[PDB]
Amino acid sequence: GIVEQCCTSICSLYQLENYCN
Amino acid sequence: FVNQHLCGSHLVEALYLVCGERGFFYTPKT
Repeated sequence: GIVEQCCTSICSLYQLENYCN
Repeated sequence: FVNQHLCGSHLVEALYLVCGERGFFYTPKT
């Protein structure tokens, strides 16, 4: 999940938009 | 758009700034 993919690897703002309500 | 390393409070802040007042739910390590 994003606690690995954004932190240990790199993620985009477009990928963060998937995890909005 | 852009891409970065983002962790913890900075990840939760970036997610909140992408989503706005609509809210969110982050997924854990696995």
